[PDB]
Amino acid sequence: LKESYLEESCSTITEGYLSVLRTGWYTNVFTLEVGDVENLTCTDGPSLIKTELDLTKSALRELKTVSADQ
Amino acid sequence: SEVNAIKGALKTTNEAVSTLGNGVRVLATAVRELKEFVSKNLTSAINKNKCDIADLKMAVSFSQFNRRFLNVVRQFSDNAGITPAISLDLMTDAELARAVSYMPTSAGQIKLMLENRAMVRRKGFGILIGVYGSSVIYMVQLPIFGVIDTPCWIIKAAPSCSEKDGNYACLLREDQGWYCKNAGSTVYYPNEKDCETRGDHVFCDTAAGINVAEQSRECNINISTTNYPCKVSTGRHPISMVALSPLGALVACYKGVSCSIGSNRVGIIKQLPKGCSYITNQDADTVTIDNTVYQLSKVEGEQHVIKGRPVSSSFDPIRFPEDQFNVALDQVFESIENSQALVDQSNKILN
Amino acid sequence: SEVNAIKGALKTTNEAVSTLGNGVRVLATAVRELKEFVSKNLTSAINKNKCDIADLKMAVSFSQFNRRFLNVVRQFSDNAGITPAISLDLMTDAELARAVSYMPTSAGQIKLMLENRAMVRRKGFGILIGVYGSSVIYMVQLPIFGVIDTPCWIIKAAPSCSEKDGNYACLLREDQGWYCKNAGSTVYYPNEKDCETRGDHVFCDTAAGINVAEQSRECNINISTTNYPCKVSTGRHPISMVALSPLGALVACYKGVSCSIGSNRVGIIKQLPKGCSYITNQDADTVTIDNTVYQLSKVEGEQHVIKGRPVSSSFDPIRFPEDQFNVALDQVFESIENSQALVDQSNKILNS
Amino acid sequence: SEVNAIKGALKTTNEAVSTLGNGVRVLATAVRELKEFVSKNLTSAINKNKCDIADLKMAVSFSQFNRRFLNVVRQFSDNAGITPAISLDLMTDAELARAVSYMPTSAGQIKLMLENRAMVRRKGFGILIGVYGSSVIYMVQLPIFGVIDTPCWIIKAAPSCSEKDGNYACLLREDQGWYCKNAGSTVYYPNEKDCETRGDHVFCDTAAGINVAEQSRECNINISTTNYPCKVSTGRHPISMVALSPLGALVACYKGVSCSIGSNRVGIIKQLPKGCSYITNQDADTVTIDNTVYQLSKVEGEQHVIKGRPVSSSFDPIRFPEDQFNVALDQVFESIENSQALVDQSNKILN
Amino acid sequence: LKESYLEESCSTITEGYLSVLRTGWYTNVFTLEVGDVENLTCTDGPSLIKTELDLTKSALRELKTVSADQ
Amino acid sequence: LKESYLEESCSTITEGYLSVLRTGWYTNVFTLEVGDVENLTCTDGPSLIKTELDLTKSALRELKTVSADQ
Amino acid sequence: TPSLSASVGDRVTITCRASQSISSYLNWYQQKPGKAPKLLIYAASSLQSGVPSRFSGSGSGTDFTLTISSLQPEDFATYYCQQSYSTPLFFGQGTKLEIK
Amino acid sequence: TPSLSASVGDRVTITCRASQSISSYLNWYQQKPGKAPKLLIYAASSLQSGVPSRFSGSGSGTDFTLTISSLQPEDFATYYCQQSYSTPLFFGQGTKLEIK
Amino acid sequence: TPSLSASVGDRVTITCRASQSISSYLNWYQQKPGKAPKLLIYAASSLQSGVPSRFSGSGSGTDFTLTISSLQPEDFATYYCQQSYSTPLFFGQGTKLEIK
Amino acid sequence: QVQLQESGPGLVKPSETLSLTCTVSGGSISSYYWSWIRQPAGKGLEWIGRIYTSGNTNYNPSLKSRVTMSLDTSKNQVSLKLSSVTAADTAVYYCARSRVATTPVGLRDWLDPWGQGTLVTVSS
Amino acid sequence: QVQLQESGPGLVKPSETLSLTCTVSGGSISSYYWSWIRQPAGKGLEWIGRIYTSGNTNYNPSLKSRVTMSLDTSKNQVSLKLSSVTAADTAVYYCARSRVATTPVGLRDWLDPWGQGTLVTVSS
Amino acid sequence: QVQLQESGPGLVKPSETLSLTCTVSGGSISSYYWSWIRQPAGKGLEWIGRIYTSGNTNYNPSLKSRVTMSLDTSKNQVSLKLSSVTAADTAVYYCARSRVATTPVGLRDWLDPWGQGTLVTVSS
Ligand SMILES: *[C@@H]1O[C@H](CO)[C@@H](O)[C@H](O)[C@H]1NC(C)=O
Ligand SMILES: *[C@@H]1O[C@H](CO)[C@@H](O)[C@H](O)[C@H]1NC(C)=O
Ligand SMILES: *[C@@H]1O[C@H](CO)[C@@H](O)[C@H](O)[C@H]1NC(C)=O
Ligand SMILES: *[C@@H]1O[C@H](CO)[C@@H](O)[C@H](O)[C@H]1NC(C)=O
Ligand SMILES: *[C@@H]1O[C@H](CO)[C@@H](O)[C@H](O)[C@H]1NC(C)=O
Ligand SMILES: *[C@@H]1O[C@H](CO)[C@@H](O)[C@H](O)[C@H]1NC(C)=O
Ligand SMILES: *[C@@H]1O[C@H](CO)[C@@H](O)[C@H](O)[C@H]1NC(C)=O
Ligand SMILES: *[C@@H]1O[C@H](CO)[C@@H](O)[C@H](O)[C@H]1NC(C)=O
Repeated sequence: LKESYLEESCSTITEGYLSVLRTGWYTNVFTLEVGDVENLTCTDGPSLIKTELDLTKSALRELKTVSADQ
Repeated sequence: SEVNAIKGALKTTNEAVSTLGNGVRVLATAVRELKEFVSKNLTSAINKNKCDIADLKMAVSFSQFNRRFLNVVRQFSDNAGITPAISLDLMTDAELARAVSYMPTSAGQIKLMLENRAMVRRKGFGILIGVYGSSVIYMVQLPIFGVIDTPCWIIKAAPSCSEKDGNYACLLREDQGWYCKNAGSTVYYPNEKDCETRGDHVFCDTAAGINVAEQSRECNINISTTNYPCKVSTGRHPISMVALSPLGALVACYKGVSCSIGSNRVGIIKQLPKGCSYITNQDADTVTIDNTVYQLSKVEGEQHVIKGRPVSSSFDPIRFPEDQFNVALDQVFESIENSQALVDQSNKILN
Repeated sequence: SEVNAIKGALKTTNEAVSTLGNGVRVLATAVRELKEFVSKNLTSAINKNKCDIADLKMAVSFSQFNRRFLNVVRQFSDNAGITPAISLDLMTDAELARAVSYMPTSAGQIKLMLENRAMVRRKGFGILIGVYGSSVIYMVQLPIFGVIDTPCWIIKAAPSCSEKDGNYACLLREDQGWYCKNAGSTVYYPNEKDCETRGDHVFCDTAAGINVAEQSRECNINISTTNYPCKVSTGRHPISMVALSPLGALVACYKGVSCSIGSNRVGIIKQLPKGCSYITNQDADTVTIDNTVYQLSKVEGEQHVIKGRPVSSSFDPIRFPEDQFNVALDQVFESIENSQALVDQSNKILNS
Repeated sequence: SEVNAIKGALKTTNEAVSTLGNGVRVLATAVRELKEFVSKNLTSAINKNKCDIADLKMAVSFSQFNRRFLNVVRQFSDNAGITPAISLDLMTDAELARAVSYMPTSAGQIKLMLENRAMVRRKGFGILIGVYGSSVIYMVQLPIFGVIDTPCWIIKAAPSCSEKDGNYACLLREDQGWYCKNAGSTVYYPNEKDCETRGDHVFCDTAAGINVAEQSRECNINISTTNYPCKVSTGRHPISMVALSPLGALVACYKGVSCSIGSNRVGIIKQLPKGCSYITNQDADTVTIDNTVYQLSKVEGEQHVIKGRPVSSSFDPIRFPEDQFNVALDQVFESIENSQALVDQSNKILN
Repeated sequence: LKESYLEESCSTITEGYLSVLRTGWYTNVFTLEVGDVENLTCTDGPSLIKTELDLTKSALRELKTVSADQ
Repeated sequence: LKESYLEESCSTITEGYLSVLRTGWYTNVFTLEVGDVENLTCTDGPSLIKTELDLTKSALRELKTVSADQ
Repeated sequence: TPSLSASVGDRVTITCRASQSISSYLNWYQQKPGKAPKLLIYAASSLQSGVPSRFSGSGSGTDFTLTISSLQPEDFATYYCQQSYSTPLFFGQGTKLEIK
Repeated sequence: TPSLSASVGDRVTITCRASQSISSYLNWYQQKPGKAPKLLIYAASSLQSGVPSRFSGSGSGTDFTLTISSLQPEDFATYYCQQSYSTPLFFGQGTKLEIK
Repeated sequence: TPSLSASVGDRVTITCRASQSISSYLNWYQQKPGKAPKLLIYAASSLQSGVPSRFSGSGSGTDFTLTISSLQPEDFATYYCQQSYSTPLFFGQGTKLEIK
Repeated sequence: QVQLQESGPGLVKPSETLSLTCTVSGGSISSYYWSWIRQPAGKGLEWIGRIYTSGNTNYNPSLKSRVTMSLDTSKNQVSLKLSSVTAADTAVYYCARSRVATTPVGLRDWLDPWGQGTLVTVSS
Repeated sequence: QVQLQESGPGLVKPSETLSLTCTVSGGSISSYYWSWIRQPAGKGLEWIGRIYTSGNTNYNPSLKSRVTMSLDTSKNQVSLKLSSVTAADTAVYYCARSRVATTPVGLRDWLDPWGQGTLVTVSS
Repeated sequence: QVQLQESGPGLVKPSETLSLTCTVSGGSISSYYWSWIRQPAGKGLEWIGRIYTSGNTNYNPSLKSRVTMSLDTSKNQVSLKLSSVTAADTAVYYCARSRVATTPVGLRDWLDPWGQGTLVTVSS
């Protein structure tokens, strides 16, 4: 870079840069899904994976309310 | 005869056989208890432990395998349906490279995009569209850089005050900011943070751009030119400041302020006169105005190297010394048949 | 008188009894060793495994049960005591709906807010206030939208250059931006990004608003009305540019540049005359000036469908064959009982 | 005379002992099968369980020990090589305090920084430099506040309209925003959010600042002073609005509009006249213009106290009935020893 | 939405929008607490749950320094 | 704070604030590394810790593409 | 303050009236001599946890009523009604219960 | 529409020609009477999943060809070629296969 | 460079003096012939890891001292003092240790 | 797998506002693009238009002034509206998915799968 | 559960700057709102003011020009200051919590619990 | 641990430009700071300059107009370029690490470790 001091106007100019200017938008669409999960039936009730699945489903239900679609 | 004292001996012998049978019976009861314990209680405990281990494995593996989906959901929940950039989980590097290769531009633009994929990510963003079943649907919006490698220059100014008869006349340029030339006009960005510099390339934001005539360059040669109305603001009261520059600084000094060029460790290096002075980043380190000290460059400090704690295995397998047990059982198996043969000859004698 | 043979036969029987006793003693020692192994070492190992399993389960259950607290702590740590918006863990949907219901507004405003909860969240924020014991205290700040459903319009402009004998006169409107009509005045937002569009609804920022007279509307009919001083900037040197409009584009072509309407794949559709021209999104797809090509709409590319890998159970229970042990144990018990019955019968028969 | 009876009794006795020996050998086979099952099929399962538990512990401990590194990686991946602030995982509080103590400034500045750590973090940031092997290298950039404790004031305005035969004349000040006193000049910030308020201290942004003459304060005494060109804009058509002040509000009411102050539970408190009236945040709660109702202060709503669910231990250690088995084994040993001794007595008696 | 071309000044106006303007702030206060966690005395030295609890407490102590709680 | 009504100009001024102005940049550099991890060779098939290590390496490889140096 | 005399087991009805309608923005307090007031009823119909069920709240708008079904020797105190409709908070003049 | 007559087991080559070069932006469809069109070839060389292998695509630029190696009685239908190079999407006039 | 002669087991005291006070911004180096300098003392009082304990640093401000308690045949080298107070970094002229 | 189904009035009077609906099941209408194709009796196929996830549209230049398409994510439906129908508008109407994916030659788009279709008759 | 206690001088001379403190234990002063109520001998209760989490205040219009309230989170205290006290200011002073929660009729606020109070006497 | 090595032409003609490279192994060049020191035959050490991870530089005022330093993260190398070399520029050149860390007296920096060095000769 080359910086020049302009005495007449108490200013400087630093030239030597190269532009990158945006001219359009390029869009893609993604669809992410959870892999299928089997039931672990050896335990009746308090299942860790069942709790995780319920947490994910509730999080998805909450996220559905902030989506662009109604 | 001597048969008188053999009936009692036979009775004692068969009573001893009966008591040994009772001992073997209680030994068999103990064996029953041990076998039932090891078959019901320990087996059920192992089955429960196996079930719990499988549950833990399924939870951990769910996290590991769905990491990308979970991260996208987390980011959209955090920012409420929008993502400020294109994160590495919204779009992988191979996906981004393919998308850039598919863009309607030329080879040079495509190559520069594959070089500055970080900047294309930071200039893009993601939009959450909807949720269907157990799926999240979103759109990434990638920028298209169609203009590359044209001259751009940045302008910075400081007040220029001239004193006559004790009355001041200050002139300051309002052209400050980025100027990069384009086709048909030059784009002007008044704010210094409207354009982002990476290496030697400067990435400018189109929303903040202002199109001006290419004749705006004449302001950097003669402000009083009649070809272009250079925008300057006039004043009457002096102003003292330091305008930092990409490779230096402009310092203004007027009326009652004491300003000097100095360092950080040893102190003052030189006292500055009145007016504008241009100081290079290599000339000194700090600028002082009255009691205010301004740095010229970043003050490089400490360097830290932190490593996390180690993680070690705790596998301690089990082993049983079955050799002694096998030897004892073989001795039992031989002795039982030896006794069986002895009683066989005992009852064969009687004939 | 062959009594001597039976006098040694019983001695051999006694020796066999002693040998059987020694064998059963060795068997008892082996059984004792096996029982001491299984009762001590195996039970200790399985108890240790149980303790480690309980520790792992507590860690994961702690994460699962405190998810919300952990998430809010993580966000406040990431942003240093602030959050850029009201996240789903800062405030649930039911709490947000209740808070909107309790706001001091009217039914229409409350209904619109309940429809645009997303804009409510993105225009709100939360701040961290303190930590007490094992607790975090924070305040969410929700926006109250008291004004709804008034006309809004957006203005875009391009240079208007006229040539006379090589002397140009370019005019550019400076009224560009958003306008929303309010009570007593109109609010003007010079930047496009000041107001955000969702459907037909425009959510504007209060900090960026500038109140202007209702008579600013006349700038859209006669730009040179004496009723209102419309703000325009004059020039002398030509400027060529394309100003993107929400449903089209404005293209200005002057002096030595070549502007033309194109449609990507095929290419040139028509050359464009010198001056101002308006092109809609349905007319073409790109605008080319010299060597620069500007898109009119978003270029819709690929669509991806990625599914995560499956997770499966690995539960393989172990079953003990109790029947084959039980039959043998019943066999040994019945043999012992038969032996006792036989020795009792021998004692009974020995006497006359 | 009963030698035949003796022979028969001996034959039945040896048949009984043979049956007992056969039972003993069957029990020996059963215990052999039990031992082999326990030693192979159960030890293999317990070793597999141990290996799986070790894997789970290693994964969890990895997550726990490398937490800072993983959080830094996550944040840089989310924001694509940048971090909007200095998070608590980029730099700990002790490191932040040491770095503040090492800055080239004075004791008062250092003390204020250690008091306002949060603003230090929120005005700093961190950038990603590179990746080498299994390491992440990044730079954290801290702000140096060298000017502290000078007067600052904020100015807000509303249209001031006067009527003459129905022809209006409105004036509005354009000096709105933040001001802070500095050496050589005063810094002016046109936007309110350019400076952030914490307690009585205002943290201003260098990029947004505009250096202006110290004589700008005379606009707060007489706008029509010839000693300074105060920035005012004239108008002709009336404008009605409410400008929110830090401790009140400015409301302008003109022409065909109806403004009045009130509350949120009860209606009209007072009807306001035509022009500007200044209302403090203690006088009322809301301002109504026509049908538009503006709040004066934050409407403090509900307060929530939510506690997470408890976490409990599920440890149920297993135990064996050792005493009964030991008693049975001792009884077995004593019975077999007694049988051997008494059969020895019988053998000795048979002479 | 209806967009008009204004030929007299090379501009366009796009009408058909509906305003949503903020007029106040509505605040709520939340207090989130960690649920009860029990001893696990069977372990030896570094329990995983105790390590998690210490990590959470240290994170809370660091978070206390960035609060508005002067 | 003290706020005055400037009745002559329909404005107000709120005095009583104290400045904190930035004058320089202070920089540190950090190097975070992953602690040592061993084999657990007793597992048949993929292991959870090895999967976590592979995920960490993949995340590091992707993060390398957004670093300041190419 | 206005007083009331009643016997053990008697039904007592205390009535206080607001200047204007305040819906269900009303509270009841029970203060014993030498102590601090203890909340009894909030929102004019909700019984505070820990209060015996013999105390009841009723009314909406302008007329509100505190009723005690089966009087006890511990019930003798002073009772105030406070409106939560709008600040400033205002407390009733108080009705002192005295034994017969 | 232009028709073609062929026997069972015969080789048939359907040809359609674009106005200008369209690289490999071409598709083939098979429509049976009373039904909906079913994609057979996409990108002028890719065989759609579920299609018997005896159908083949070939060509680039302007000349494209659909070939069936061994005719079966279920192959009798109408075939159209559509270009995906640019909008509006255009479908070929159709070649109706008839039995001999 | 100034030289010093000493015997095995003798106490050697090397002294160098700064132009101005530099507090504890001073280092000591030991360079052997044909090799590269090896840091011995940093911050004028800190012994670099790996250095034998017989070397000691002392002084603050303007006067600094390097001392060796029990000389060894490997100790014979050239020693320089460098100030880290400010740039440019300056190295001492060097004191060459020679054997007697 | 995704399957489609179209329903409509079947008989429309001249100069009316013909409306049709395609109901998507097995997937979401926001995951892909959608198209309408009509085929007159004894004639060929005519492409009508396409709609994207964002709601943008491109119409056949012979029907752009009379055709409106929309997405309704609540019911998972794609709507088509043809105004001022005449006798020349009688045909069988199809809805189909526009699949855009990578190919050994680049980015290519086709129509798969299709709907069973429904007949619309215009008469007085 | 949250409990409160009051501490103060007890005897204040006329025209002084009476100061009182309420100390909160069992909770945090940022989690709720707080109030001051004074009750003269033989008279009724008078509400003085309320303070919020954010530090905002609303005072009784009969005491707004002489009452200042504040929060101090380091010691978990609520402060009250009444300046220019006369003999008419003698009373028993209580601190209490302002509870704002959801009720079957909407948002309602009450005062619970209360402090034991403390007597302040003004005399020469 | 970190190790350094130097490589260069060895013989440079007058008025040409010297080019030397220091190759870092065992660590990354972004984790620390780096410097060059040259020592003429029979003379003392002269500090040339230092470079930071940000790419900023500080040069000896006796060699600032002729010395350029740079970092290359791809090959883990530190470059030095000395233009217009004369006979006075003949010396042995070393590369070393600049370590900045906390000491019992504050922030101090030293040079450790060093490279073995390489001889550069200038002759016609
Ligand atoms: C699987 O999950 C739930 C919860 O464990 C179980 O009750 C249900 O029967 C299963 N559902 C299906 C569709 O298999
Ligand atoms: C073994 O299991 C049985 C099943 O009924 C149970 O009652 C018993 O308590 C268990 N024994 C021990 C020692 O745990
Ligand atoms: C700048 O332009 C003015 C106006 O044409 C002219 O008078 C003046 O001499 C010029 N200055 C220089 C230094 O050329
Ligand atoms: C079994 O446990 C004992 C202590 O009861 C211990 O000394 C021994 O090493 C263990 N044996 C095996 C084979 O694990
Ligand atoms: C616009 O207003 C000006 C000023 O009143 C007037 O001269 C001009 O004729 C107007 N334009 C039209 C088209 O009426
Ligand atoms: C026990 O293990 C053997 C291999 O040693 C296996 O073949 C057998 O099936 C297992 N038996 C039972 C009952 O699980
Ligand atoms: C304000 O200043 C002007 C100009 O000096 C003066 O005429 C005017 O009287 C001043 N106003 C007041 C109120 O003093
Ligand atoms: C771990 O073991 C595997 C084979 O099981 C081996 O390839 C690898 O090198 C070992 N780990 C390391 C870090 O070398």
